[PDB]
Amino acid sequence: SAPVVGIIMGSQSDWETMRHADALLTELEIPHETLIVVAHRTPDRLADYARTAAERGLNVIIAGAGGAAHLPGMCAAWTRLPVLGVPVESRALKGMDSLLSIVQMPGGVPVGTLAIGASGAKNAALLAASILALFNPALAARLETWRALQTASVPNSPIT
Amino acid sequence: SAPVVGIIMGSQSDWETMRHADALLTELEIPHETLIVVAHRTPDRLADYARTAAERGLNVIIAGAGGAAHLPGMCAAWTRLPVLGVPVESRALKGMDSLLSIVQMPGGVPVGTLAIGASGAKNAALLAASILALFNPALAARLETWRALQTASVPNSPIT
Amino acid sequence: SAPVVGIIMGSQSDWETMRHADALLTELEIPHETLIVVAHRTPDRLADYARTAAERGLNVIIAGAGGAAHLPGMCAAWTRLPVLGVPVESRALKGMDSLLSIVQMPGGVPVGTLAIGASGAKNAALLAASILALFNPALAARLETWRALQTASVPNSPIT
Amino acid sequence: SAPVVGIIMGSQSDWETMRHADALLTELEIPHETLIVVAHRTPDRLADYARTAAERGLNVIIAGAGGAAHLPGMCAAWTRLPVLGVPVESRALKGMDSLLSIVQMPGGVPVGTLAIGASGAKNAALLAASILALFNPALAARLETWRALQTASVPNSPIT
Amino acid sequence: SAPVVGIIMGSQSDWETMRHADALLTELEIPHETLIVVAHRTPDRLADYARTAAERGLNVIIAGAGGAAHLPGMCAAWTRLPVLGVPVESRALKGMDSLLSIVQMPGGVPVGTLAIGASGAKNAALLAASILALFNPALAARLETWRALQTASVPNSPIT
Amino acid sequence: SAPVVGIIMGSQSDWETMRHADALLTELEIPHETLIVVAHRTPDRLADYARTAAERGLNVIIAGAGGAAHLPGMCAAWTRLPVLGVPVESRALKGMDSLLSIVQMPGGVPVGTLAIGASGAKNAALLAASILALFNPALAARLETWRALQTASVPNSPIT
Amino acid sequence: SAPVVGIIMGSQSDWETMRHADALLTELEIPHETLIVVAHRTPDRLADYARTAAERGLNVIIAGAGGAAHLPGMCAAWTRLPVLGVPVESRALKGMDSLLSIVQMPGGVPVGTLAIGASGAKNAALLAASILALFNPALAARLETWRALQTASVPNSPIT
Amino acid sequence: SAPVVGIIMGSQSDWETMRHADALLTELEIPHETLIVVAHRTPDRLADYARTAAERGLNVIIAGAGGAAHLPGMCAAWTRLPVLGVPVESRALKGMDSLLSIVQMPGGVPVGTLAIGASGAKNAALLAASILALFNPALAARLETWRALQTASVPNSPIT
Repeated sequence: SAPVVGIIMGSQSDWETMRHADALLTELEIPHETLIVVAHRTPDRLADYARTAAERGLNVIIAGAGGAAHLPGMCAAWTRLPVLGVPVESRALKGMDSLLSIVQMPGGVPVGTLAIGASGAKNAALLAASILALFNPALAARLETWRALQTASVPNSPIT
Repeated sequence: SAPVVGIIMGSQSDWETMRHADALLTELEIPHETLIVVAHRTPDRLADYARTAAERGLNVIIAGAGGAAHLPGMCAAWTRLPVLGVPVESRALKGMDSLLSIVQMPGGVPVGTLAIGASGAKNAALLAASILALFNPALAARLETWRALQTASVPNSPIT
Repeated sequence: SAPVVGIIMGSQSDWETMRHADALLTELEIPHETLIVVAHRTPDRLADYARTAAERGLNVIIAGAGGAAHLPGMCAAWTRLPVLGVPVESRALKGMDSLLSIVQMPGGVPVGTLAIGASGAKNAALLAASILALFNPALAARLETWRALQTASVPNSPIT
Repeated sequence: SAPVVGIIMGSQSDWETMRHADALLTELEIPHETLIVVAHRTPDRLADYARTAAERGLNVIIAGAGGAAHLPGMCAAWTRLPVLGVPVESRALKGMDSLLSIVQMPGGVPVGTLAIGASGAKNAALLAASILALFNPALAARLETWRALQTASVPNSPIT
Repeated sequence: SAPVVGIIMGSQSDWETMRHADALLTELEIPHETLIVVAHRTPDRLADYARTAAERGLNVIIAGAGGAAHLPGMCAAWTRLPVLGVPVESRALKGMDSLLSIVQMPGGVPVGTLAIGASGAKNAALLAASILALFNPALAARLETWRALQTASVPNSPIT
Repeated sequence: SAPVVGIIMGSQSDWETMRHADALLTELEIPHETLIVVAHRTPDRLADYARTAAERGLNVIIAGAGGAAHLPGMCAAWTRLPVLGVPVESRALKGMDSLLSIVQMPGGVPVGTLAIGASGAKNAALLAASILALFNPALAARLETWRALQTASVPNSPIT
Repeated sequence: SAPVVGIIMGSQSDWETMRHADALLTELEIPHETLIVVAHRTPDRLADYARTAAERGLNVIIAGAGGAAHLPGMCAAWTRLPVLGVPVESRALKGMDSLLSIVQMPGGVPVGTLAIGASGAKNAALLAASILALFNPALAARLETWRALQTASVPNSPIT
Repeated sequence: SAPVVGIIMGSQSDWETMRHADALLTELEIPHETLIVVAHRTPDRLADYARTAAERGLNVIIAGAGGAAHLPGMCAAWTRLPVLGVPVESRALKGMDSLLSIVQMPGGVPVGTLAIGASGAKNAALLAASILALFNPALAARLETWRALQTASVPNSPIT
């Protein structure tokens, strides 16, 4: 089935983080595509990917990158689709450079930013699902079930 | 008509920031409500607001707060709707506390976070618009126009 | 004997830190309970725990969490008991996100915050003990003995 | 009547911040004393103040200081009473130095730390009140009223 | 004569900073152009500007932006010319976001980064001059004079 | 052949980082020299190296250091050549001290600064190459080929 | 009489800060000289100043600078005298750049660093006085008096 | 021979860092003592140590501690001797809490602060030596020899 979410990332090394977004979309049965798009090495590829995303049937883009992380913001510059950004943890600055380079978008072009690292990747997929659930009743029911199960599955006390 | 976005904020002082979200939704003719909901001072108000949001017809919640900013995250805890978080600039730490307390959500409950301050409030409204545009064609066209005008209106050189 | 301190934490992974609070309360013979309460996954459980704490006979709540650490602050929103917060060390940001999301409570709802990590957990228990000692003479004597022994046990010079 | 909370601060300049603690204790009719005690300039005054606090009838000490802020921690070193620390906003580093030098106490000697600035001073007083309320029923009722009024007085919408 | 340095910036507000680069190039009689090019609002303008810079006779590009500052890096992505980046001071984070989003470029696409603010803009122009001086002897002599005057003009004592 | 780029560093421990600059210059067939120059232990050596660099035929200096990293800035004080600075990652502060001590040059004496660590060293060499390419056609062709190959070599999707 | 402390600073703007060192030395009747010496603009002046300081009869150098602050460290590189460093508050980063670039000296060449700003300038002068007092009995007595007056003059309560 | 420098530290775990100060003093034949003094556990021991240091013949105190590092500052409060502070690296915050709690002394009571960790400990000993060398000619000659050897021992190029 045709992808409705695009997961894009700046490097193979980003996959260790972005795979959590991929896994969650699959769990919720959301058709998606997963690609490498390098903002600084393939900027024309980025422009083409972002500007054709809507006509290709994508509804949400999840973009992950680290360091001077320009991929999510430049994607949002070229699409009117919602773009969600995942700061990938960097070696020296522990993803603080990733976080600030993604979340601090000047007014006019948004990127909905999630936590540094694997939690952020999981949550980008969940946020994408909650967006799609607004106009996809079957997915909305699956998501409600997922959230309810998460709540019900919490233990009462730690293993001491 | 009935609101489809809720803008909520933790204090009157936050309005100086969140008014930019309100103005943008109004510009795009997106029906919305603008309220004060305080995580720490009105926690039952918050629970009720978030848990009933979907049944009231809300599709997106935009939540702004500063300092130890818990309003967006606790809102997300009680709703399946997408929650967008605006870190309000705090006096001492300039919204770095706001930013980290909003963006660093554990996996399982997302908050799509925007920039510290007025830019973030404006972008939360634009991100909400891009979400709604996925299933509202008239709005999608108005958002296209908005983004086109933003792009086209940029001068070629500074006034010196 | 009935608990007079509640130790609550956001995850099993928090136990590695919060166990130091548990150990210290036991050492000083302070009856307590130890539970997992997840702010974002079980927000109604949190509300019920906090709002019934006083009537259940609890006098102090020690709450530990990491990342976007909302558990201590939201607990304090629902109880008039003193709430002590322990920032649990996070992977990327080394507990700085934990610290700011706990200590920077806006005026009106306090959380008495301790150091990041195991030291903070130990000190939360000690601070709880010093609070209870104000109206429990036997505990006050045990605590005085404990502090005096700590002082007397310091070596004069390092092992060189 | 005899003071049961001591508010101490490192300079006249700190009074701009610590006056918020003083005002809150007065509002709740908690007898207190408000003094200047300087860790670095009057260290013997500090030692004497802290070591005699309990025998003078003090139950809680609230201590505020900025920069390399040692006043709360050294106070805690000489008393078994709970010590609450208020990081005062410093000129250059905006109280981040104040915050880390107060909150990061080694295990064995706690300081319950509140937010940087006026919010922290107000919350230190409220935290002191919640501690005293555990064994003072009339005060507990006044604190209940205070918190109820704070909750109830929050408007539903901002003034625009 | 035809410009050999391009000064580009993300907004009219950035001109307050980038005017210092413009003034320095003018002082050294280096032909240049001064333009607004916005990474997020005019991304096609940016691509065209950078990709044609060399064929238009530009030798160095100086790019200034604030916040999630992507302009220098994306410029460097589309040109083989040296790109110098000026972090503009942002309101909340004082250009720390600007700095990290510019300097932390992944290996393969450089941006030579200067200090936050006016100093960085002036130094980007001086660095551009030092680059051009390598193959322009008249300019090299004017730059020698400029640096000599800067050194010689320093007073021996402050005015008190 | 005579060196046209000087790579200098503050310690043998810096070589682990600076070797990436050396490797890249060699790959692009740029003659260079590689030396240790310690700002604080051999300050006269530094002065002599920098002030004679131009007459010795050097065109660019790449300087790497960590901690209180003064080598690049003091080199630039004594030469009119472009100086590029590489912040070497430090143990405690992860190169943040290195970065700020290099990039924050006051106006009047520039250092073109690259990313913390190995990426910065690689990019300093690439930036040096792009500078030399402005007046060396054979190198300009080699660099264009290098950048084109880098772009062409990017995979389309991650190894999943 | 002949100066025994040198106060040096990187600009006229630094005088707003370093005047506090000058005032303190004057108060204690310590002969001193107050000069502008710029690490980056007058590096030969710096070398000459530091290398001849001891033979000129100087015993301590107090050096203040902001930003990438290299003046104290390079001074220490050329003298065996104790060098005390004052981080001047910078516009964007509030002297955090100043602080790290001064305090993080590699082993082998020390700079005794004081607080950011006016407090640091005053304390550098006091630290210089405490050094000189070790072998100057009249000064030691005046310093005793100074510290005694500082301690004694602290009021017991704030003016409200 | 009677000690003229006191090395004090807050814990046995600090010895791993402070041993570098001890080693350097011994190398330069400076008689010294090495002790554990815990600011928060043995505050009276601290007061007695500091206030009797001068009469005991100490000339310089080197104090190391981590976290909320109050030992150097409280030592300086009780002595007129120069106090040098070594920030010991902490687990979570990498010695940034140590650094700020030591260097940011308010005006009136100085601590000459060295780098975080082993470099700072070595440099505290060297700074102490340079202070003592002002009135001890034999030590001054040993120190000059030491600095000259350090300069002469620097290699010309890295091992490649």
